[PDB]
Amino acid sequence: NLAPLPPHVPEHLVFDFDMYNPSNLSAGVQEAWAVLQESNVPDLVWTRCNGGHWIATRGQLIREAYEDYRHFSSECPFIPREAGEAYDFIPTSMDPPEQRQFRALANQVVGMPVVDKLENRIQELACSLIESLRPQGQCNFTEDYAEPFPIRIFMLLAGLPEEDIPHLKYLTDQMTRPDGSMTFAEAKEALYDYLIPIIEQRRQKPGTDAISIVANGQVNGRPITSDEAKRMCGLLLVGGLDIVVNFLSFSMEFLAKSPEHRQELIERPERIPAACEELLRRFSLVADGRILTSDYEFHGVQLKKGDQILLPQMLSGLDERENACPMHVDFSRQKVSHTTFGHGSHLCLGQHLARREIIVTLKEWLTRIPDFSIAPGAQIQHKSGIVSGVQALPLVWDPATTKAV
Ligand code: HEM
Ligand SMILES: CC1(C)[C@@H]2CC[C@@]1(C)C(=O)C2
Repeated sequence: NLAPLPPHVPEHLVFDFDMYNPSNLSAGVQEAWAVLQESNVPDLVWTRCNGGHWIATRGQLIREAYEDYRHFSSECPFIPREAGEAYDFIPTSMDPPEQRQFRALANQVVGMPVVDKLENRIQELACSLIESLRPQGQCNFTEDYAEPFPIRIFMLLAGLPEEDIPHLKYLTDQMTRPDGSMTFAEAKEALYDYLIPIIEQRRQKPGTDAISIVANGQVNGRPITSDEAKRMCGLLLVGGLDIVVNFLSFSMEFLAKSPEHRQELIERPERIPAACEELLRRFSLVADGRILTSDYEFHGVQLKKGDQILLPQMLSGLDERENACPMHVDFSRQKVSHTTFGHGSHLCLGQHLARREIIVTLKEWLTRIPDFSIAPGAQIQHKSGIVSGVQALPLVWDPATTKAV
């Protein structure tokens, strides 16, 4: 389904890439997206898919546009437009300066200090989950660990019942990887319907959970409104329940496939933090965009007000000009360049939490289960969207080779 080419788009800049169902998805989602970095593809293209929009394919352009909120606004960050228009999450839907006050509050609930106090619990959860799988000699990593681990830590942070996980997991998936089961606006509304009563209570009888902190916070020297709290909590939920889960699967899929890379970390664990950075670069999984606030000539290309441009955070680190042999995983890369956590004023506020969750997983897993592989005959399926993911990851190992720690 391709939309009619607009009057201002030169035919030679057209490249019909569908971010929700790329071509060589069989080669892996990152590989599927990297086709935009081929020699026969211009730096900036227009795709007639998903309503029609631009795509910046180079790290230089992606970074540039993310710094220029004057022309590239985040008020409409999702494609298709219907989604971007319904998008009202705080603080992402706001451009500076207004966005700044909310970023501070959000940092109070997911910032480093909060993660720090949670360290022992994150560790215990990783160790507990892994140890219970170890004897089995097999597991579907996505649902046996990738999902329960990060999701349980966040439900803990936000003080929400584990009984609500299934519902929230479903809603957040609808927002990042539309199943067609419901529109973004519809999934967002359901999410807000769930959140409103909770924010009301937390405001009356406030606990110590992140929702209670956001709900009774102060911004710009005045109290945050119920509406603002709701819009901020919704983003925190989507960010905390959907991203790390999928990133862990991409990483484990690779490690299950590369024994040499597993050994490297098993022998030199001090190299894990560095390994984390390289994996975050190689298996970057986010891609959203901005909307043109006015007609603008970007690198010789005429952009029109209202035009939407996809600025894939995932593509920057895969760009050959940013990192040599971008597709090769090298834990000793001295210069790991990437925009996996964003760029500009909207830099990810949950970086510390994500890194710790990834680092703790790698360390505790390779400690008890150093040797494992993908169940033979398994075909790992990837999914593309605002946040790309892995359907399932059937793993196997010989229990005689594991160590109870
Ligand atoms: C590996 C996991 C993660 C990745 C790759 C990631 C990536 C991103 C990216 C690329 C953005 C920028 C979006 C834009 O500029 O339009 C972002 C924003 C944000 N992320 Fe993360 N994120 C991750 C995990 C999390 C987690 C764990 C949370 C915590 C709940 C979170 C909370 C946020 C928030 C609140 C923002 C908004 C910041 C702002 O608009 O000023 N993220 N993230
Ligand atoms: C693009 C994102 C990854 C970022 C955090 C969650 C997300 C889906 C948003 O709506 C902002």
